[PDB]
Amino acid sequence: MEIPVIEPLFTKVTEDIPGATGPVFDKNGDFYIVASPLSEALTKANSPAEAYKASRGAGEILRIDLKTGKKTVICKPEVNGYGGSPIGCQCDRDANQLFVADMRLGLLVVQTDGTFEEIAKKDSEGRRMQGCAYCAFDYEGNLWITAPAGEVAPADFTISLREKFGSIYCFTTDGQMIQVDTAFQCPAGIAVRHMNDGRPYQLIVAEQPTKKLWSYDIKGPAKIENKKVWGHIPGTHKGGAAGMDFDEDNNLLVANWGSSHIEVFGPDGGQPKMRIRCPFEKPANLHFKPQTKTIFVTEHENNAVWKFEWQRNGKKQYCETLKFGIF
Repeated sequence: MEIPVIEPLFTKVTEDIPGATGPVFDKNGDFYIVASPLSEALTKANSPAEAYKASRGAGEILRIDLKTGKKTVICKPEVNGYGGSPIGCQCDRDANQLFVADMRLGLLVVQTDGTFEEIAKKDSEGRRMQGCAYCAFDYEGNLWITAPAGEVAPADFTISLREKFGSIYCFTTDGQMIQVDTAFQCPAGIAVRHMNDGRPYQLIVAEQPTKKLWSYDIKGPAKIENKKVWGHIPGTHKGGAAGMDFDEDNNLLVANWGSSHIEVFGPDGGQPKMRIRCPFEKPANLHFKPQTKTIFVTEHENNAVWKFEWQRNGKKQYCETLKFGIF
C-alpha cells in the first residue's frame, strides 16, 4: 500500500536562524549550526532579485548550547570582501576543525576560535572552483562534496535550480580537489556507504528538484563509476531531498524539504521503507548526536532546530574513528 508513516515527538532545540542548516558535532561534543540568509532568500518570492542581493552578505557558523538553546557566533566567513555562504559541515578526525561547504567560497576549514582557511580557488585540472553545499567524509578521510552553485567568488552567484551545471567533487587526503562528475540539477545531500570493515564503496548523491537519489560505486579516492538512479523521493512539491545521514545499520535518512517528511531508505534504496512525519513542511538537514539515537533536524518553516529519537545510533562519523583503530 502507501509507504508506512510514523510521527515522533520533536523537541525544540533553538530558533531564529534563517536557512538553518549544517548541523554538526565536533570532537568535544559541541554542537554547531549554520545560518544561511541566502537559502532563505532563494525559497521566497522575487528570489531572483532578493537572493542576488543576499549573496553580497555573509552567513554564520554558530555554536549552540544544548541546554538553553543560546547561540554563539563562531565565524562569519568572508574573503576579499566577498561574503561566505556556508551550508554543510563535517568535523575532521585528527584535529578539532570543521570542513565547511560554502556556496560562494568553495570549501573552508574553520577553527573553533573562528579563523578559517579557504581551501581552493581552482580544482585539480585548473577549472575555477564551484560553490559547494554538502560534504561527507569517508573513513579513509576523503571529503565528498556537492556543488550546486556556479563559479565561486569573485564570479556573481549562480545556482543550478533550473540548469544542469551542478558538480560533485572529492577532496582527497593528500590535498587534491578533483571534480568527479557534473551536470546535476541542484545536487544537495551526499553520503558514503562503507563495508563493515571500513572500506568506502558506495556514494549516494541527492539531486533535489528531480526527486532522485543517485549512486556510484567507489573504486578508490576520487574514483567513482556506474552512476544509477538509486532512490525515489516522494511528492511533486517544490523542493526535494536536501540533507541526509546514515544510521548504524546503513539506513539513509533524507530530509525531504517541502514534504513535511524525513524519508527513510533501506540499504538497497528504491522506495523509502518508512517516512517520518515532521511538525513542519521544510526539514532541511539532519545529523545524529554521537553515541546516541538522537537526530538533530533543521527546518525552514520556523527557521528552527529540533530533535527526536530514532531506532538506533547514527553511523559513526569520520571524526569518531581512531587513526590506528585502537588509538
